[PDB]
Amino acid sequence: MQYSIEKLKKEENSLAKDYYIYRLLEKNKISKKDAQDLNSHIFRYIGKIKSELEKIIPLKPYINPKYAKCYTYTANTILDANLTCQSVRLNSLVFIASLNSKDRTTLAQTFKNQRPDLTNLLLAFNTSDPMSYIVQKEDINGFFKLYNYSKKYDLDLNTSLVNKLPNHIGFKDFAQNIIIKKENPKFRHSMLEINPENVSEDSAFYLGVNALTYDKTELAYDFFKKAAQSFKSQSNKDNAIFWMWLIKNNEEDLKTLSQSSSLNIYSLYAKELTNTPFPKIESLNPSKKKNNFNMQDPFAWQKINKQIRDANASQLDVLAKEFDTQETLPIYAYILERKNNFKKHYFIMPYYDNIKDYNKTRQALILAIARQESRFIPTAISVSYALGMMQFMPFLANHIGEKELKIPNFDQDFMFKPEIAYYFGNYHLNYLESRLKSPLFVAYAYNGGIGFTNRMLARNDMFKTGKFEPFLSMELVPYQESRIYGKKVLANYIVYRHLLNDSIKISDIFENLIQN
Repeated sequence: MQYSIEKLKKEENSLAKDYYIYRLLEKNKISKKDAQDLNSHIFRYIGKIKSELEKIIPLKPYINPKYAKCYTYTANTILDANLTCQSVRLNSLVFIASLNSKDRTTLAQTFKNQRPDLTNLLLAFNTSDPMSYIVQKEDINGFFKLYNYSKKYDLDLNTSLVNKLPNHIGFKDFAQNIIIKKENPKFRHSMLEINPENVSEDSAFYLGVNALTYDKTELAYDFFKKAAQSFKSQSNKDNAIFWMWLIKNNEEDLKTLSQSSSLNIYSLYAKELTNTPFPKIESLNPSKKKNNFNMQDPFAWQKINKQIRDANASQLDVLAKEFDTQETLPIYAYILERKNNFKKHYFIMPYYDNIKDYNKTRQALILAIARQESRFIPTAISVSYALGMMQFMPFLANHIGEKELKIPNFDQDFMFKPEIAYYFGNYHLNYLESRLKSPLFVAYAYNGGIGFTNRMLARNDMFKTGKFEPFLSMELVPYQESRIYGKKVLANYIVYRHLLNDSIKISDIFENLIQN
């Protein structure tokens, strides 16, 4: 089922509409005339749809009309520009780097009183190490502009300076990136002297991980304790309390972790170590078979999803009743997760007939991936236009569909069919498992590609033997999305194996992650 550009313009803006516009663009079906008023019909003007539309209508914009004259100057003529223009152009460190040193000295004096931040950057670029100059002034704003300009700068930072960095909004991403990428070792070592009083939440957590890489277990405990006290989400608290336990072995930490309302790998592990029963998994079994909603219509999902997200307690009860059917089970569960304020545990098994002939271990992995990828919504579409319950990108879907399986009249929109999604998911999971074995490693590869997973596993500091392994390595996966994805899919997999009466102990999974 195609949609022409006319039909699409009559639909509301969404990721579904973006997807169908992108399909027209890749097939060269959008003329220069169709493309004129098209920016206002795109929900997320980023990535592939933007670069494709810009081959048709290339946009020169956007400079602010107030500062238009300021962008006519260059490095050779900046001293002819008025003071407002000079200051605007000095926002760019590349521009500052391009200036000659006589003109940097001149501008530095011009700006000493009213903007000493500019003065420090100007004079810093007259040296062979701008980072060293900015560090000596303890100019915190300048430090972050330099780091964003270039990641190669690396230098030891003293106690006074590192303790000022956390007050800047850049700090969290700065600390995480250098820690998980294992870059800027002098910055990393310096961050051992940040007082836990001065950090919180994610920044405290990563400063704890950093302390562990230098075997500073006492500093690590203090950071993780601060993370546990300050974290918003119960899931992140648990992650931090686990580390508190692993380092200092206090049984009250483990007990607290075993009694957590969040179902995650850390609370599940704590329950297993204390002989606490497996948590209660809700049971959704609607008597009503079907209703008038079309689960194969991606536009209807975008519409109903926005209703659900932007609704009061009263409207969620009406929606709950309407979608309490077998045909709409994934929507029901979606509504109930928001109706109960994320307190209860929903692990549905929809369109089960398509997977009941696989072994129960494979069933659980399929279900665990699907739960995380789409919450079982058949027409789910990601921002990169991954499609259906198992979130296949068009390239992979066409390779499997057209070349490998030779399906007649295959179109990528077949990924919206549960039968096809599960089938292809099984096929692709088969390929990943034969090479990787652990369901955790499969999950990393399913999300980030087998390329990066093999690169990570080929390193001699990842998933090898050690005091805190494999738990330390799970915190050092070099992409945030993949670190998180793996933890969640692993918990899902444990739960689904339990519901299917093929339980496995999570301690066995953790033992199999250590490469021998």
